[PDB]
Amino acid sequence: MISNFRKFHGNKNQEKFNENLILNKENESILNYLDPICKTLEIIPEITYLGSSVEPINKVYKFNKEEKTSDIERSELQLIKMSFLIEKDDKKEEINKFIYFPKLIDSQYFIINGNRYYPIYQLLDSGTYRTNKALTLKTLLMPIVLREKKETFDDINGETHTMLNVDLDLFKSKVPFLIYFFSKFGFEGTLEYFGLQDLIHVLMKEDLDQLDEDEINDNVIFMITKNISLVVDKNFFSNKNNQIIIATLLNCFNTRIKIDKIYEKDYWVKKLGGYFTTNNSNKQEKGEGIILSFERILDEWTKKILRTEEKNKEDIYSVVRWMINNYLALVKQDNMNLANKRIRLYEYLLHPLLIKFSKGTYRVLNNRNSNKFEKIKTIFSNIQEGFLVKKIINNELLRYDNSVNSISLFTLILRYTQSGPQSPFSSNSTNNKLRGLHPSYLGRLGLTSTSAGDPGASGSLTPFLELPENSYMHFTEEPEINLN
Amino acid sequence: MDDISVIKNEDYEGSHRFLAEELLMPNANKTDGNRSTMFCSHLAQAVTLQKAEPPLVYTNFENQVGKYSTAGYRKANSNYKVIEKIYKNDYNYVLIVQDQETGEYTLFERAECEFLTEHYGFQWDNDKIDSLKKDDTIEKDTVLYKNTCYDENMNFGYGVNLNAAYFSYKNETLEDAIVISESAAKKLGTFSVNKVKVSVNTNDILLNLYGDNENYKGFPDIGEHIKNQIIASRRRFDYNTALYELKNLNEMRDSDTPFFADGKIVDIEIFSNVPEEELKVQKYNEQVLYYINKQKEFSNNVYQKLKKIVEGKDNNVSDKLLHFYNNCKMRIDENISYTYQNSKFSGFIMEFTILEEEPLNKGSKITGRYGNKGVISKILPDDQMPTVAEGRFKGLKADICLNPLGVFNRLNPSQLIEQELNWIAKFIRKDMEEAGSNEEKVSILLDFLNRVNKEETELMEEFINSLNKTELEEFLNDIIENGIPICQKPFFGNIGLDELWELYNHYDHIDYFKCEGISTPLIIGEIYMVRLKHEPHSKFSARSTSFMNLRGLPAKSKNFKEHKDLYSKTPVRIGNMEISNLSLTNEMGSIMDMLNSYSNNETNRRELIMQLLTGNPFDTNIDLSDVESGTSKILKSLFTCLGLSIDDV
Repeated sequence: MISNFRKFHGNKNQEKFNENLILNKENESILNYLDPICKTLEIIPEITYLGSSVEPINKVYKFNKEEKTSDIERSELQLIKMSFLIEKDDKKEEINKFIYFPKLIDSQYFIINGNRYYPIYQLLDSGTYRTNKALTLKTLLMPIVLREKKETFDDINGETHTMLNVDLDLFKSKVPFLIYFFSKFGFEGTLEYFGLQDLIHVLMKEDLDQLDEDEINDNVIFMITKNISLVVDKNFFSNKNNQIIIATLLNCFNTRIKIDKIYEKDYWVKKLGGYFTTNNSNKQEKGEGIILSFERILDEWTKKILRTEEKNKEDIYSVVRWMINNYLALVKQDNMNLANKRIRLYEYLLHPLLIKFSKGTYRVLNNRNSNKFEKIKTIFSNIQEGFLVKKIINNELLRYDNSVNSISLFTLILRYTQSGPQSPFSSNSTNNKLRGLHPSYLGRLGLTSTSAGDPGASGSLTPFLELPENSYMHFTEEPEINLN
Repeated sequence: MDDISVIKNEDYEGSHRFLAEELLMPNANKTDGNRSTMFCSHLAQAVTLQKAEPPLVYTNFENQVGKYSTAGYRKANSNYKVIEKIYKNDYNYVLIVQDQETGEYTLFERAECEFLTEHYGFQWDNDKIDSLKKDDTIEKDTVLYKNTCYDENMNFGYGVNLNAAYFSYKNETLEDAIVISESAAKKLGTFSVNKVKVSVNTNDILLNLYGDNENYKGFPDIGEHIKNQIIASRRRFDYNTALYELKNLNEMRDSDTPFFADGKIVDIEIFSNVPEEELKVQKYNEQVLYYINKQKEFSNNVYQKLKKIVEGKDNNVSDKLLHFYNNCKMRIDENISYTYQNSKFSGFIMEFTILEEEPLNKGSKITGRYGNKGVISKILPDDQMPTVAEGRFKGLKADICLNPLGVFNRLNPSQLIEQELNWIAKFIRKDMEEAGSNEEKVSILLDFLNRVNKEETELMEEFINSLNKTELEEFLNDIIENGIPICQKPFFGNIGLDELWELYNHYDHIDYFKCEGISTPLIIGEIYMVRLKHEPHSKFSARSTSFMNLRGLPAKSKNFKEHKDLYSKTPVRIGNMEISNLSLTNEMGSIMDMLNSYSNNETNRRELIMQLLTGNPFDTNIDLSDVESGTSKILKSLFTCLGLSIDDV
């Protein structure tokens, strides 16, 4: 009996496969990912969230005479109910919407309209990575990006220095990153918040005349205006990362200034407005709006994903401070390493709802001289029970099941693609760097299986891979650069 | 790039944790990367074989792969107990089963086919489930039904073992070509199952293709096989003129719309949208009136069978059972109208599932494990193929001959190692078979296994000493008949070069086989073969005169997708450089005449068609006319829309 011996010899193996990794798709729950997308809509002050849940669907049909309509083809769906409380001065409407989402049958595929569809993992960088002359951080909808430009400065004695200035390329504009803090917390507020208020001082012309001569070498004095001078320490100026703040601060100011205008927030709030709106009448008001938007760029999911400590995760300002403190180390890191990449399965499926909600909320954010309640109602008025299914199928988010063999473990169960929504990969872009290999690939990915149609856009996970638990599908637990 | 320095071979010792999809292919540390990377795609495209066999040289890794692939077999999650089983058709029937640990209820449905994709599928080898009957007990590890790949004892297999040799046959193996004996072609097989959706309206009728007027069999029966590759043909009927149209329904007419398919019909299902009272009287719509009724009967059965279960106080049912119960109770009710593609059709529409076995034919492709891809060129009767007629074992005949020219040029020496291993296995097996009692026979085996894979010797000894005398004798007879399996791992643990040298040196009584009418020593081994998806009938196309586009140029028509025609009647376009390469010859007027009379001018096309049809068939002397072409008119209209015109002189 050859077969009995073969079975015994197979059972006496030692390098068994990883059971947990293969049967993973059924562990994911839609309700876990549903919350951040709904909470995104909270930008409008009136709208308040109330949660969402899965509704029961089991029911025994009772005989009826109502000319019922039934479909020829079979499909499996599941009902999700969301609730919102729209509150106004007198109206306190409650809106309950229902959405259909496909259910995972046999733990592997969806069945829609008699056809079978296989979900696939997507591989993407964790964030805070580096691109050509820029440092970018991925986000749900708004990709905040920092851009650096070299500049030249001359001191009092005439020594020339070349430094760097950083701008936040947000809202299709180039704006210094210090003016946001100067508008929010103020001059002294920003100085205290950064922690450099003990090293930065501003002196007038009369104080410049009475400047400490013996402290000139110890404390380098830099020009601000024709009369106002800046007092800063050379020891603080030693580090380039520290010098970044000095360069940006000197770049922010202009020739025209007033001593009492420095302590006034409006003095540069109107400057930011003029940067945004050219008309003088609204220079204040429009600027205020931007500030509000700048406090809602970051959402909860990006907070949960990031691996930084709690102290550097309070809000957008703390994130910007932590990013700008360690600019050099972050820009010195590479990109192709696998230590800072993750895999998504459902967040790239729930895209159309987020897109629709953003499109709806922008319209009501840009409304003027009208009643808000009607527009807020129109935001939620259109919710089709076949919205998600139609948008998913039409845009080809899911991949059609076209296989002929019964060997499915290596073919479709473990397959990852770098293309799709928010994918830097693009055939016409001709980015040959992304299609290459890195020494970190070995041990956690397949170096052989590649699609012949387009190399590098499809591989296969190693069956022996052990994803660490409680890390939200992270290959490692620490970034490539320790930063410690 | 100095990033390689992080990689250290000290930790990657004795563990295959860095291989994906290469676990199946053995001796992976010999072939290059360019040929190895083709194996992944080759495994991705591999159709099912009827007579699947486990590989002779196994990597000890395919068993777990087969176990963890749940797309081909279905086992029992928990211990069940059969409650009831009901029939639906000649073959397909369902059964309702109940747990013994939770009280829930589930259903299991027996089938005879599966639609993997638009063309390819397989047939369920449902044997254990059929034996289950009359309130039996299902255990945890039992498997209900399985695909054709899996064998009796869960051992995987995705190919066949064929006797092979490296030889040249009348230059028929140039480039990548393979000859194959008739017996091997008989051994190799494939399956094919397809679904066809025919449609019938109120005006249309069905011709009496099968049977006489007594039995107006419009379509084949449940288990019969179709003939002439025509499943059913429907003819439009008009109220105004039907006296001279419906005189004889036993023959095809000029304006017909037949449906083409091939195979054996296994499953049908009919959905109707007309009142039954109007359908009861029509004589030509007879067979449908049969099947529909039968179908409804089945539904009624379930409504009278388990209505005490779901409608009772327990209600502990799974989602699948409840959904199926609601779906089946939908039909027996009244005033129900179906819809298709978000539209309400008028006449009834059915479904057909057709199964067929396709044998190996010229033009197909077969490849080995190491990506030595080839193409079948010419099959021969087994008599013509080379045979050995001098040695002790006269009679062995090679089944496939491979190209010997491109073995070293292709940079993949694994095939030679595999063939040498199988040849040494053949020699040692014959030596063992010649003489020796069971007391020492196993020793003759063990020695050979001692110099190939040291890990296998311990398991060999344990298994051999575990059994008793009769089973040991049966196992020895079986290994004598089929052959000694040899195991070696892909990357870490295998034979290289020094081991082969020592193995050759130790056995001094081995010489090449001397064939007949060859005068050159030759070796024949056994190699693993897997079929591929690529077929000649999936891309062949021809076109005489199909439907024309709205503008007037020929265009692709969607009829082959709905099984309304045999060939994919798609024209081939002339590319940008094709016209220039044709213009390589100094003649240009002939090119212009050909293009204009083929796909530009309607009057010229009609004149050519007529002049070709009527006249002299042996010798043709057509004379084209001069009429302004369509493309010139299109261009003139577009340019005069822009505001510019092309003026001669």
